Amino acid sequence: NLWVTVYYGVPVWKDAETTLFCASDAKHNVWATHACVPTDPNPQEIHL
Amino acid sequence: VRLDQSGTAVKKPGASVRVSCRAPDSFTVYRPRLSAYFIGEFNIHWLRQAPGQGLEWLGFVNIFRGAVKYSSRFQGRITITRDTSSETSYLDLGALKADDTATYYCAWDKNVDDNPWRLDSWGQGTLVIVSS
Repeated sequence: NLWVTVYYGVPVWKDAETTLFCASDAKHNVWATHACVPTDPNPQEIHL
Repeated sequence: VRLDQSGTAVKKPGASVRVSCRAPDSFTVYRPRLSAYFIGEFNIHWLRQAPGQGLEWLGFVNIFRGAVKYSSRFQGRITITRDTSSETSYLDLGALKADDTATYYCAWDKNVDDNPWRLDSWGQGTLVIVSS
Protein backbone atom coordinates (compact mmCIF):
# COMPACT_ATOMS: atom_id res chain seq x y z
CA ASN A 1 0.00 0.00 0.00
CA LEU A 2 1.35 3.39 -1.06
CA TRP A 3 0.11 6.84 -2.02
CA VAL A 4 1.43 9.83 -3.95
CA THR A 5 2.18 13.27 -2.52
CA VAL A 6 3.11 16.51 -4.28
CA TYR A 7 5.97 18.66 -3.03
CA TYR A 8 6.34 22.34 -3.85
CA GLY A 9 9.76 23.94 -3.97
CA VAL A 10 11.55 20.67 -4.63
CA PRO A 11 15.25 21.05 -5.53
CA VAL A 12 15.06 19.92 -9.16
CA TRP A 13 16.54 21.73 -12.15
CA LYS A 14 16.79 21.11 -15.88
CA ASP A 15 19.04 22.85 -18.39
CA ALA A 16 16.97 25.23 -20.48
CA GLU A 17 17.00 28.33 -22.64
CA THR A 18 16.32 31.65 -20.93
CA THR A 19 16.72 35.37 -21.56
CA LEU A 20 19.13 37.02 -19.13
CA PHE A 21 19.41 40.66 -18.13
CA CYS A 22 22.48 42.75 -17.41
CA ALA A 23 23.29 44.06 -13.95
CA SER A 24 26.21 46.31 -13.05
CA ASP A 25 27.35 48.40 -10.08
CA ALA A 26 26.96 52.17 -10.24
CA LYS A 27 28.78 58.68 -18.62
CA HIS A 28 27.13 57.10 -21.64
CA ASN A 29 28.94 53.84 -22.36
CA VAL A 30 28.68 51.79 -25.54
CA TRP A 31 27.46 49.06 -23.20
CA ALA A 32 24.29 50.64 -21.84
CA THR A 33 25.12 49.87 -18.22
CA HIS A 34 23.01 52.83 -17.07
CA ALA A 35 20.01 50.67 -18.00
CA CYS A 36 21.36 47.68 -16.07
CA VAL A 37 19.62 46.97 -12.78
CA PRO A 38 22.04 47.83 -9.95
CA THR A 39 23.45 44.77 -8.22
CA ASP A 40 23.37 44.06 -4.52
CA PRO A 41 26.61 44.86 -2.67
CA ASN A 42 26.90 41.23 -1.46
CA PRO A 43 25.77 38.70 -4.09
CA GLN A 44 24.38 35.54 -2.57
CA GLU A 45 26.64 32.52 -3.11
CA ILE A 46 25.56 29.06 -1.97
CA HIS A 47 27.74 25.97 -2.06
CA LEU A 48 26.24 22.64 -3.12
CA VAL B 1 35.55 70.50 -13.33
CA ARG B 2 38.05 72.37 -15.47
CA LEU B 3 37.69 76.15 -15.31
CA ASP B 4 39.80 78.29 -17.62
CA GLN B 5 39.74 82.04 -17.02
CA SER B 6 40.70 85.07 -19.08
CA GLY B 7 43.80 87.23 -18.67
CA THR B 8 44.84 90.14 -16.49
CA ALA B 9 43.00 93.39 -17.21
CA VAL B 10 44.46 96.90 -16.91
CA LYS B 11 41.58 99.34 -17.38
CA LYS B 12 40.76 102.97 -16.63
CA PRO B 13 38.01 104.51 -14.49
CA GLY B 14 34.61 104.72 -16.14
CA ALA B 15 35.40 102.11 -18.79
CA SER B 16 33.99 98.59 -19.12
CA VAL B 17 35.72 95.27 -18.49
CA ARG B 18 34.77 91.88 -19.94
CA VAL B 19 36.00 88.73 -18.19
CA SER B 20 35.77 85.32 -19.86
CA CYS B 21 35.47 82.03 -17.98
CA ARG B 22 35.61 78.80 -19.98
CA ALA B 23 34.43 75.41 -18.71
CA PRO B 24 35.38 72.92 -21.44
CA ASP B 25 33.03 69.96 -21.83
CA SER B 26 30.95 70.89 -18.80
CA PHE B 27 27.75 72.61 -19.94
CA THR B 28 25.95 69.65 -21.48
CA VAL B 29 24.46 66.85 -19.40
CA TYR B 30 23.09 63.48 -20.50
CA ARG B 31 19.57 62.35 -19.66
CA PRO B 32 19.55 58.53 -19.33
CA ARG B 33 15.77 58.22 -19.53
CA LEU B 34 15.83 60.18 -22.81
CA SER B 35 19.14 59.00 -24.35
CA ALA B 36 20.04 62.54 -25.36
CA TYR B 37 22.17 65.52 -24.42
CA PHE B 38 20.54 68.57 -22.84
CA ILE B 39 21.81 71.83 -21.43
CA GLY B 40 22.50 71.24 -17.77
CA GLU B 41 20.84 73.12 -14.95
CA PHE B 42 24.27 74.15 -13.63
CA ASN B 43 24.94 77.61 -12.23
CA ILE B 44 27.98 79.83 -12.78
CA HIS B 45 28.72 82.22 -9.92
CA TRP B 46 30.99 85.25 -10.05
CA LEU B 47 32.97 86.28 -6.98
CA ARG B 48 35.49 89.03 -6.32
CA GLN B 49 38.40 89.40 -3.92
CA ALA B 50 39.92 92.74 -3.01
CA PRO B 51 43.56 92.51 -1.90
CA GLY B 52 43.45 91.33 1.70
CA GLN B 53 39.68 91.62 2.15
CA GLY B 54 37.03 88.91 2.27
CA LEU B 55 35.22 87.28 -0.62
CA GLU B 56 32.32 89.10 -2.26
CA TRP B 57 29.49 87.63 -4.32
CA LEU B 58 28.49 89.40 -7.53
CA GLY B 59 25.82 87.26 -9.17
CA PHE B 60 25.06 83.92 -10.73
CA VAL B 61 23.78 82.78 -14.11
CA ASN B 62 21.68 79.67 -14.71
CA ILE B 63 22.86 78.39 -18.08
CA PHE B 64 19.68 76.50 -19.00
CA ARG B 65 17.83 79.52 -20.35
CA GLY B 66 20.45 82.03 -19.21
CA ALA B 67 18.47 83.31 -16.23
CA VAL B 68 20.76 85.65 -14.31
CA LYS B 69 20.68 87.39 -10.95
CA TYR B 70 23.00 90.03 -9.50
CA SER B 71 23.43 91.39 -6.01
CA SER B 72 21.68 94.58 -4.94
CA ARG B 73 24.82 96.66 -4.42
CA PHE B 74 26.15 96.26 -7.96
CA GLN B 75 22.68 96.15 -9.52
CA GLY B 76 22.44 98.27 -12.65
CA ARG B 77 26.05 98.17 -13.86
CA ILE B 78 27.05 94.48 -14.03
CA THR B 79 25.71 92.00 -16.57
CA ILE B 80 26.38 88.26 -16.52
CA THR B 81 25.81 86.27 -19.70
CA ARG B 82 26.88 82.96 -21.18
CA ASP B 83 27.39 81.51 -24.65
CA THR B 84 26.40 77.85 -24.71
CA SER B 85 27.81 77.13 -28.17
CA SER B 86 31.29 78.26 -27.17
CA GLU B 87 30.28 76.96 -23.73
CA THR B 88 31.73 79.86 -21.73
CA SER B 89 30.52 82.68 -19.47
CA TYR B 90 31.07 86.44 -19.75
CA LEU B 91 31.08 89.07 -17.02
CA ASP B 92 30.56 92.67 -18.13
CA LEU B 93 31.35 95.23 -15.43
CA GLY B 94 30.98 98.87 -16.36
CA ALA B 95 31.62 102.31 -14.85
CA LEU B 96 34.31 101.02 -12.51
CA LYS B 97 35.59 103.51 -9.96
CA ALA B 98 38.93 103.17 -8.18
CA ASP B 99 37.32 100.77 -5.68
CA ASP B 100 36.49 97.95 -8.12
CA THR B 101 40.10 96.79 -8.54
CA ALA B 102 40.27 93.19 -7.35
CA THR B 103 40.68 89.64 -8.60
CA TYR B 104 37.53 88.09 -10.08
CA TYR B 105 36.76 84.37 -9.89
CA CYS B 106 34.26 82.25 -11.79
CA ALA B 107 32.80 79.33 -9.87
CA TRP B 108 30.76 76.25 -10.73
CA ASP B 109 27.63 75.14 -8.89
CA LYS B 110 25.84 71.85 -9.50
CA ASN B 111 22.47 73.38 -8.51
CA VAL B 112 21.37 70.28 -6.63
CA ASP B 113 18.61 70.95 -4.11
CA ASP B 114 20.26 69.12 -1.20
CA ASN B 115 23.43 71.26 -1.59
CA PRO B 116 22.33 74.91 -1.64
CA TRP B 117 24.87 77.31 -3.16
CA ARG B 118 27.67 74.74 -3.28
CA LEU B 119 30.72 75.93 -5.23
CA ASP B 120 32.59 73.00 -6.74
CA SER B 121 35.36 74.34 -8.99
CA TRP B 122 37.05 77.72 -9.32
CA GLY B 123 39.02 79.53 -11.99
CA GLN B 124 42.53 80.92 -11.82
CA GLY B 125 41.25 84.39 -10.96
CA THR B 126 41.58 87.46 -13.19
CA LEU B 127 43.31 90.54 -11.81
CA VAL B 128 41.30 93.60 -12.83
CA ILE B 129 43.20 96.79 -11.98
CA VAL B 130 41.97 100.34 -12.58
CA SER B 131 44.09 103.47 -12.21
CA SER B 132 45.04 106.71 -13.95
